[PDB]
Formats: sequence, structure tokens, C-alpha cells
Amino acid sequence: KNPKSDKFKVKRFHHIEFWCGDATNVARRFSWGLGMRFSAKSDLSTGNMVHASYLLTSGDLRFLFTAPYSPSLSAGEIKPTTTASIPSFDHGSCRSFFSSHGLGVRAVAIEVEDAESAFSISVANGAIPSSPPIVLNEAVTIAEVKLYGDVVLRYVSYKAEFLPGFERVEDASSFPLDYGIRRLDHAVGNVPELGPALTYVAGFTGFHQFAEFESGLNSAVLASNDEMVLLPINEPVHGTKRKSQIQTYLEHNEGAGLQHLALMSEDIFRTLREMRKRSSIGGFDFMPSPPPTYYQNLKKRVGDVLSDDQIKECEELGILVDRDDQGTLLQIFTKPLGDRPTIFIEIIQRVGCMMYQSGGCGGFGKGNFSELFKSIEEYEK
Amino acid sequence: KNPKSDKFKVKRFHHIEFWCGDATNVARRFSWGLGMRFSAKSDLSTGNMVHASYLLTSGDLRFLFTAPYSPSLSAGEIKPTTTASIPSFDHGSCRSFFSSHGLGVRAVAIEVEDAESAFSISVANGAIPSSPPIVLNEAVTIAEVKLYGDVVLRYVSYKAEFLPGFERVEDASSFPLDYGIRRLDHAVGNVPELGPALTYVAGFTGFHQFAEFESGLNSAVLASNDEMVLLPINEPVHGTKRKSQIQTYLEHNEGAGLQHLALMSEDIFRTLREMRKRSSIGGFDFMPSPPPTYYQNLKKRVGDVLSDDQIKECEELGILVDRDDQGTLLQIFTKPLGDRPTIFIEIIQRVGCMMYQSGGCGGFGKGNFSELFKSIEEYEK
Ligand SMILES: Cc1c(C(=O)C2=C(O)CCCC2=O)ccc(S(C)(=O)=O)c1-n1c(=O)cc(C(F)(F)F)n(C)c1=O
Ligand SMILES: Cc1c(C(=O)C2=C(O)CCCC2=O)ccc(S(C)(=O)=O)c1-n1c(=O)cc(C(F)(F)F)n(C)c1=O
Ligand SMILES: [Co+2]
Ligand SMILES: [Co+2]
Repeated sequence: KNPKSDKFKVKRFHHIEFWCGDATNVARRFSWGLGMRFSAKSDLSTGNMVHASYLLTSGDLRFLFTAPYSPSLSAGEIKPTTTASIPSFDHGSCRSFFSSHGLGVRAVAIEVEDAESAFSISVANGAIPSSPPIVLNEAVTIAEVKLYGDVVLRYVSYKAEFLPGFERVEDASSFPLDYGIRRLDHAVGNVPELGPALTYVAGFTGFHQFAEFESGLNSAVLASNDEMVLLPINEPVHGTKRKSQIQTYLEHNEGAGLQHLALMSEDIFRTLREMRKRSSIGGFDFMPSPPPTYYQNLKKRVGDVLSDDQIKECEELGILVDRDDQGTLLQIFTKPLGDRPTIFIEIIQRVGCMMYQSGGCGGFGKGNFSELFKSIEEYEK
Repeated sequence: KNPKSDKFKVKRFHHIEFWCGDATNVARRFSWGLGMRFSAKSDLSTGNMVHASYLLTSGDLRFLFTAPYSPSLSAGEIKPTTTASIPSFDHGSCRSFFSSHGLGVRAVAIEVEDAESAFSISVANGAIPSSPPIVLNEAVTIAEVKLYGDVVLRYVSYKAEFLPGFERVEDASSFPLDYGIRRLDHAVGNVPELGPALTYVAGFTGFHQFAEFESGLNSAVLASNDEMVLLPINEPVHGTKRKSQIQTYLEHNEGAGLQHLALMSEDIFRTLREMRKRSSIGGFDFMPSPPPTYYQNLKKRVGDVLSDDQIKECEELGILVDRDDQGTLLQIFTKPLGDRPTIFIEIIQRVGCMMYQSGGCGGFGKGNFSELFKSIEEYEK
């Protein structure tokens, strides 16, 4: 059931912003590892004396990497005279965030019809304000409210090119990498207590619970009206035999924060071939693959959706498969993106639910918890 | 003239340590950009609850990348019970360094016969102590004194495998990249005042001035007995028409620090081909190349050392050439390694001074200041 209860008009995920200590090195690493092109910049070369921000794109997916300069470069500025292109940026907040959490997502940004309205309605319905609406060059409005931990939900609305004050990157510096990633499918937070987190976020957005179908977690998914903005949230389950990886996250992250970003691929086999080629030469590593019993068990579960060749291709690449009542999900997870065992990436492709494809087709892979356990014990044999 | 006045026995450059906010992303970027292999690690997976440290190697060149974990992981530890593999590490120092300077070199490490003696003799001769000698697993001794800014000169001595507590990296995670870089040739600092800096460092090391032969700088080079440890230092020249890039460094770095690392290649043409292939796909960018007048002028200056083909190959790759009275230098400079216009890398190869090759053969390229200016005005035409 979908009550379509959004309290303001939400369009799509717009961008994800990482707060970094050095934006250049993270952006270059991510660009090569994920096949994303350098598309825009805001930094000293564009007159920004406050922060260095670099935008990577692949299809509609936008990853922004931002780090603070020395405050001394902008010590004469005030907010009315700022050279920052993102007016919510604050040196102290950014240094505090990165010293507390390490490299991670500061902003989950969604595009909306009217960011000022979304902010006002959100705060009127319990959202904790983080940065009030500001109109950039009379063209774009940005506003921010707290989501969980030190992660903000950022509203962006356009009157009619990323943000004013960003410059498009020269084609010499803009190599057209592309491994098939096309958009952000969902963004997942880890919190100590799931109940209060859902009440808060659903309270100020009107997002509804997306219907699903001991591994250390309880989770629920909040969704916009057309279920294209998807925000799952996890809490740890305590007292298990294997310590909850949600609790490990909370400890190493110094509390709640973004756990993983799921990136839709138009061809997950190509994406994984290209990413795995680069794992040991600057790119991303993947979690250890399931045993062959897992793929031997896939025929009985998805043999009507994937051929034997397509299943064997999943086994080569370590891809996981799950299914709901409406569609099928192919997914795989990276190892953590940085030093701490906190944030990681999921690559996904969804098959089914054609009307365009409806959001969340095939679910989020919760069935893969038990089937992985089954396969390991099976392969033990 | 070389008085061989070292106050203690110095061997070779041992490693360079970068202090990072996220060591993983910087190390992976550097590995791909420079062709260095992942060779050792000290991190959560090796029992280090304090800092993540990753070692890259190419030939004898060793780059170490270190970042702090949350202090909470090690809040129960004291120095007697520390799990840090580098006992000089301090969370607060590292966060302060990176927030002040951005990504940059914390330690210039040289191998010595006896790090405890080197420390004692250094401090007895004016060195400001930074970390006293500590013996690691009865096998290696490390000590640190201040060099300039927040950069330390690190002494390492071995009784008889990087450092105790580091583990060699699995070959799966250890791709054998190699673009030809083989060792650190010299490490260069920028200071506000050259005179006091040389007096200080030469005072506690016994290093001697290496003999040389308005562009915004004055420089001098300190050298060990066999002139294999080479430490140039620059100060700005004020009041010029073009603002000194040394002064820009000092402003963006928040004071003195390491300006560039010169990395010797056994085949600079191969190194530059391989590095330039990767500039726009995660590696390093190079400074804009000199005009063809520069290479048209190279025949008259080094036509007896390089063939026309070898000169044309320099023009393809943007390589600079200089010469002293004993040898010839091929060199090229990267753009800054990170967000700030501070640290960069030089790639060099030296030809001549065969006896082995003596240190500093061909100098440091100070002749390329005027010859570049000449070439630009010539090419203006
Ligand atoms: C994150 C995840 C999802 C997933 O996407 C998801 C949602 O999007 C919303 C619903 C809740 C949820 O879990 C699906 C399956 C698995 S799992 C175990 O079957 O592979 C995992 N999953 C883990 O739960 C833990 C780890 C660990 F390493 F951190 F422990 N990893 C690497 C995982 O991939
Ligand atoms: C650093 C350097 C050296 C060099 O290695 C060196 C020593 O090792 C010790 C002696 C003093 C010294 O200078 C040689 C030639 C040149 S230069 C202008 O001729 O190309 C440059 N040099 C600059 O001085 C300034 C910049 C700038 F971008 F920051 F301005 N760059 C990119 C440079 O490369
Ligand atoms: Co997911
Ligand atoms: Co040099």
C-alpha cells in the first residue's frame, strides 16, 4: 500500500556529497574506481576561497567531494560576501565531521519543486533545521535539515549547470569514463534506534513505509510518492552470537550515519567486470564471493529469470540475486570505501516491474541474509 | 668542497610519510598515479586500533600514508600498552597537522647507523626533539626531531620488514605496478627565512652546503657526507612583479613545510609516458609544457648528451633539461598533489658523474628558471 503522503513535491535523488580532508584525492580515486567523469568544479581556480568541491557524474548519478581550505584564505569574508559556492558549508562543521566520522556522506540531496517550501513544511513538521533556504544567482534554491547523525537531507530546486559558481570541467581534464552506472537507487542510514529515526523522518517528509517481501539488524524503508526516493534505515540487534555489523558501524563512525549507497547499473555484468579489473590498481574491492553452493541453488530460485549462462556470469563476478513477488534484484557490495569499516557501496540492477520500471523492484536483498548462511553451511559439507 | 662533517653516520633516505585524513584513498590514488605497489600495512586488520598506515614501494622509494582512527577505539590504551605501530603517532597532532596544512609530508625519514645516537647528538647540537628514541620489538629504533614547520626528520636504525607490527600485503591486493621510479633523490622545504633554517638544520646534522652550478626564491642545499641525502630549502623573494610561489605556498600551507619530493626514475621517458597516460583517469597532472623554442634551444645546450631523437622525446613528454659542470639533469614537475597549491612531485633522471653515480649529478635545475623565461619570450615572437 502507498498512501502518497509526501508533504511536498519530491522529484528524484539529485546528488550525494562526501565531506573529505582532501577532495582531489578522493575524487580521483572514486572516478577511476567507479567510472565516473569529472564534470564540474568549484575551487580556487573558480574564485572559491572557502572550499574545494569536485563533481563526478555517471549518467544521472552525481557524487560531490568537498574539503575545506585554510580559513585564513577567507578570513575577511562574511556570509553576505562569501566566495563559497555552497553557502551551507562551514569550515568548523566540516573539520568536525571528518575528524569525528572519517570520510563519509554529509548530504543526501533530493531535487524538489520548491526548496523553500520543502524546508518550511519540513521544519513545521518536526525537522531539525540545518541550513535555511538560500537562493543562488536567482536560479537555484538550497536548504538542509538534519536526517540522522551529522547527515543532512538537502533540498535543491531549480527555477528553470550543477550549481551557480560551479564551472564545467575542460574536456582535457574530463576523460569520458563509464562502467555503466546510471543513478542512485537508494541511500541507507545506520542508527542506534530504528523506531525514533523513522518517526522523525517520516514525520517531516510524509514519506511512507515501503512494503518488504537474527542477522544483526532490523530495517525499514521510507519512500516518496512514486517510490523513486528510497531511504532505508537500519538499527542493530544486540545479544547475538556474531556481533552486529550495524553496531560495529556505530562504534567506528562515532554514531549514526550513512551506511551504503546503492548505485543502479544499466548492465551490472559490465560494471562489475570493469570495477573488478581495477580493484588492485586504485579502485574498489568487493566483499568475498558466496560459495558455489549459492549459485548451484540459484537455478531453483531464479531459473525462470536468468539463463544458465547468465547465472554462471553471476558466479564469475560474485553477484548476488534476490527476488520479491514483483521483480528480481542483482546486487553486490564493496568493501568499505575508506579507512574505517563504515560506508560501502552497493551495485544493483533490477529486472521486472515494467509499466518505465517502478521503484524498488525486487526489494533490497533481505532474502540474501539467510540464503548466504544456507549456502556457506551447504558448501561446508 | 665537501668537508664530510656529518655528526652521525647517515645512510640513505628511508621513507616519506604523508599525514592524511583517509589513508586508503590517498594511497590508492598515489599507487595508480605513480606506479607504486602496496607492500605493507598496519591497521585494524593487524591489531592497530590507533592509526591506519599503508606503505607503497617502487624500487627503493617508500611512501607511507597514515590517518587516525576514532580515538575511542584506543581510549583504554596508554603508551606502555599502545597498539600503534608508529609510537610517535598522536591523534591530536595528526588532526591538527591535517587541518592546518592539508595533505602533506609529516616525516622525512633517513636510515642511520644508530637512531638513539643520532637523536642524542642532534638534540645536543640544537635539534628540537619531537619524539624520543623508541626500540620496536628489539629490532628497529625510531626517533624524531623537528625539521621545519610541522615536518620532522625521522631517524630509523636497524639491528639486522618495514617496521615491526607492519604486515606484508597479500599478492592479491598487491598488483605489481611499476613505471620506473626507483628512489627519492631529494626532499625540499619552503620556509619564511632561509638563513635561520639552514643554520638550524646544518647545526644539528653536520650536513654541509652542496655547491650550486629574480625568479621569486633563494635556495640552498644541505647534504650528507656522500651527498646521497639531499635537503634543499627555499625562501621567498618579496617585492617582485610576479608574486613568489614560495610565498603562495607559505600562505596556503599555513607556514613552512615540504614543497616537493624529487623521485629518481631509471627511465624518465617510460615513467612520463606511463604517468601521462593516467593523468585524467585518477593519476597526476603535469605542469604546462615549455614552448617548442625551449626544445629548439636544447640542441645548443645538451646536443652532446642527447640525440635529436632523445631531445624530440623530451619535447613529446614536456621534460626539462639542465646541466652543471659534471652532469645533466632531466626533470619534470607535477601539478599539486592535493587540493592546495602546496606540495608537488618532481620526476628526475641524472646522467653523468660515474665513478655508481655521485649524488646531485647535474644539480637541481636552477638554470631552467631563466631558460624557460627565455623560451617563452622567444616563442612569443
Ligand atoms: C546491506 C545489505 C543489504 C542491503 O542493501 C539492505 C538494504 O539496502 C535495506 C534493507 C536492509 C539491508 O541490509 C542486503 C543484503 C546484505 S547481505 C549480508 O546479504 O549480503 C547486506 N549487507 C549487510 O547486511 C551487511 C554487510 C556487512 F559487511 F556490513 F556486514 N554487507 C556487506 C552487506 O552487504
Ligand atoms: C622547484 C623547481 C626546481 C627544483 O627542483 C628546485 C630544487 O630541487 C632545489 C633548488 C631550488 C629549486 O627550485 C627547479 C626548477 C623549477 S622551474 C620554475 O624551472 O620549472 C622549479 N619550480 C619552481 O621553482 C616553481 C614551481 C611553481 F609552480 F611552484 F612555481 N614549479 C612547478 C617548479 O617546478
Ligand atoms: Co541496499
Ligand atoms: Co627539485
